[PDB]
Amino acid sequence: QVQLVESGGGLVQAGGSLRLSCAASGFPVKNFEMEWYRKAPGKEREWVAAIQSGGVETYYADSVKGRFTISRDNAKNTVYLQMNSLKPEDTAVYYCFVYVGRSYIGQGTQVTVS
Amino acid sequence: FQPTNGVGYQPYRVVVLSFELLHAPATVCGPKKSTNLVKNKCVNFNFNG
Amino acid sequence: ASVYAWNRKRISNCVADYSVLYNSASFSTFKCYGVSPTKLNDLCFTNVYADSFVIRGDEVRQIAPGQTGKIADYNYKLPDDFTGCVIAWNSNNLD
Amino acid sequence: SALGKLQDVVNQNAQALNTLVKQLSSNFGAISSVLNDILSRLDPPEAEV
Amino acid sequence: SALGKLQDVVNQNAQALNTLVKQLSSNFGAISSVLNDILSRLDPPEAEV
Repeated sequence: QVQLVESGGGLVQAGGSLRLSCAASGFPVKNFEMEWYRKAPGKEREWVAAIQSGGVETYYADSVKGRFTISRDNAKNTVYLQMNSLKPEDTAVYYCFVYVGRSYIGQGTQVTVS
Repeated sequence: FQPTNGVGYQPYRVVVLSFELLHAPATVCGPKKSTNLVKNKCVNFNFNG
Repeated sequence: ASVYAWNRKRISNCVADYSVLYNSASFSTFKCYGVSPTKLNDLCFTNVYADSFVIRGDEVRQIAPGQTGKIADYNYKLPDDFTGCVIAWNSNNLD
Repeated sequence: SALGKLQDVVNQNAQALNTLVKQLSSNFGAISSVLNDILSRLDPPEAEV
Repeated sequence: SALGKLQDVVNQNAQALNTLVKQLSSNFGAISSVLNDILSRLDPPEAEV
């Protein structure tokens, strides 16, 4: 019933920009909290972002506060996040994450900064 | 696509039975099996509905 | 502790005044189930089994009987006839 | 067993009173069978049901 | 019609039994009259109600 479909990744260099997507099925995004996670190669899975269920307040981890912009699209049922000022530390597989009854994991998309 | 091509060069015929999750009614599935019946025995039965 | 190996710390053979813990304003939630917190100073128990764990901000709703969620259904389940208090406060300045 | 039709009246009223009193060791769908453990740490708009 | 004084007893007993059969299909103000729909769609400790 619930599936998260990641896209929008790619290969950029240092100082690049990108626009990811997380296509979602089975739930409106107005009712639950969504999150973004990433997993670098050789590193464990780390949290990236969140938008709350009211749609007002967003958060980020300490490496990614202020540089990225996460947004929701309500009619599309897809949650994006904007990449700007891409350091090579952001080389990871990016997973969008949601708690709708059971918490569910997408297969992710690849962003390489080099 | 020549007849003296190899199995890597000759076409593997691909069909994609796509699956998505959108607000649409279910139309095409796979089949449903059904076992044999015995008679003169207290058994639970499940007919079509 | 984290909640896959959440710590049960049972307390025994002492006197606890829950009016001080009731009147502390550093806590946010005071949801309780058995018999009144204004008479928690008035009764007399046999065993405590106090807990200590750290969760998200959204799993405050999960600390109730028969909830949904992978903590509630898979990791840390409360009984349907759960009897006791939960006390909680935000720890953004600690964790 | 000569006086059974006098005995069964007293035995039935004793079994009725025994059945009447034994109803008060039952939970009746609440959490407890004693009043305060049902009511009072629970919120009084939702314990009166 | 001479034998109505025996027929009314059997008719009243079948009437009483066939009344009590018809409250098997009574919702009584719940969500569902079938307990399978009770267990299937809605959550266990509020299926208590």
